[PDB]
Amino acid sequence: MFITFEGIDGSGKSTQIQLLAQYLEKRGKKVILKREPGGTETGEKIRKILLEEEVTPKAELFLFLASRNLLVTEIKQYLSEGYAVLLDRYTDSSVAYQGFGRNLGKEIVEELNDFATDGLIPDLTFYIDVDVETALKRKNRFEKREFLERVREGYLVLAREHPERIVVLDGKRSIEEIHRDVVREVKRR
Amino acid sequence: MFITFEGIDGSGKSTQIQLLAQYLEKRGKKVILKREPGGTETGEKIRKILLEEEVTPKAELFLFLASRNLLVTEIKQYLSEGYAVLLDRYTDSSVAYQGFGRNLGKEIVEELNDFATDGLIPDLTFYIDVDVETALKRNRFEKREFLERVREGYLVLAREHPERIVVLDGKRSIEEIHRDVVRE
Ligand SMILES: Nc1ncnc2c1ncn2[C@@H]1O[C@H](COP(=O)(O)OP(=O)(O)O)[C@@H](O)[C@H]1O
Ligand SMILES: Nc1ncnc2c1ncn2[C@@H]1O[C@H](COP(=O)(O)OP(=O)(O)O)[C@@H](O)[C@H]1O
Ligand SMILES: Cc1cn([C@H]2C[C@H](O)[C@@H](COP(=O)(O)OP(=O)(O)O)O2)c(=O)[nH]c1=O
Ligand SMILES: Cc1cn([C@H]2C[C@H](O)[C@@H](COP(=O)(O)OP(=O)(O)O)O2)c(=O)[nH]c1=O
Ligand SMILES: [Mg+2]
Repeated sequence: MFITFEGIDGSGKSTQIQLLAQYLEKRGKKVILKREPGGTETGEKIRKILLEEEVTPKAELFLFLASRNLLVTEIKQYLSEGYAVLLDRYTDSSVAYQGFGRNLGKEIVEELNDFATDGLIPDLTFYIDVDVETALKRKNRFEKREFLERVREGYLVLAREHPERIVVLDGKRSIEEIHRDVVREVKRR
Repeated sequence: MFITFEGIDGSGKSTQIQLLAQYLEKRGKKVILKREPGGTETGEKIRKILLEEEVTPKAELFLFLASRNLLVTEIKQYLSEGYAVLLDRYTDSSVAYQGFGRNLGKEIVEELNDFATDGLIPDLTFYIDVDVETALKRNRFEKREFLERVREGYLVLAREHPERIVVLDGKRSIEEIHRDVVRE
């Protein structure tokens, strides 16, 4: 069970992934919750540079890929041990933020993601959609309005490219409403 | 002008490149010296991580590329201001060390390098060869069998493109080598 949460800043990812972790734990599931960038000792060192320092779009992309490669190395084992792995952001983020947001190109980033993850693809990905103004009012260097609009639109394209994996949630709903939707979709495995 | 030096840890890179600067400073030429990994503020942070931490081959590779794309942007400026760029280690480093040394594939690393460096190829690159024990005599990237692989990687790369890579015998004298480079 490999599930990821995606969406722009302020969409509600961190909140929802935790509510989901509790629900699966209470039901007697071995849950592993991780975030990106970060999730490993060195990945967290990488995360601090990405947030604290300004970098070119390609270097920025390579840093997210390094952190991702390190995180994958660890979670794969968990997955191969009956553990449920929940991730706060994954490959779609690089596609949406660096592919669309920074305009490096959807295809290029996806190919790099493939090399970086050795093909580990989520079974289920919750994309929480919300308009930018709402997200920013409720919610770093990534939160610029225009940038985030391109990101949001990029995520919507991705939802269209992988409808089997990506489940689009309506971020305008209440926190508890969305959680209902989340649990409802999980119930199907 | 864009110059770069390659070769394993202890082949005589820092020594040569300098001696090729104090020569150009001597003849007016405005040169700037940069090294990889590092060369920029964030790059030195990435450098620290690569030397102090244990990372998987790919993370290792992506960290070098991140550092390279940052420096490259800064190098495009100097070769825009008419400067002279002497660089200790570059794309070949990733190919030999990550491609062959880590066995991630020559073409793979080569393509990432293109993407990360926006197709910036050095005019002249000096590959300084030496056996492993000698170099060691003179970090985590220094395990004989690995270096062996890296050396092989450098030589197989020297074959491919003999257009810019000029080999030298680091087992020689510092002045002997120097002279050989001063020519080009
Ligand atoms: N559906 C929601 N309705 C109202 N506020 C929300 C909703 N989801 C999240 N928030 C609030 O927005 C802020 C950031 O949420 P977070 O879960 O941290 O979003 P992300 O992790 O997507 O930035 C918090 O105050 C969170 O409680
Ligand atoms: N041609 C040479 N012959 C003998 N020793 C050399 C030669 N070139 C460099 N050295 C010495 O090898 C050691 C490492 O050289 P360095 O220039 O630091 O190599 P790298 O920069 O490849 O580590 C130093 O003692 C340097 O003076
Ligand atoms: C995983 C990933 C994150 N990011 C950015 C998006 C976030 O603004 C930043 C920090 O992630 P997070 O801490 O998840 O930010 P937020 O809680 O506001 O959503 O990382 C990318 O640009 N590319 C990526 O691949
Ligand atoms: C630029 C680069 C360096 N390296 C390694 C070479 C060294 O082991 C380490 C530090 O490089 P460097 O400081 O040049 O050390 P040396 O003088 O011994 O050559 O980084 C790679 O593995 N890949 C790369 O792309
Ligand atoms: Mg969050």
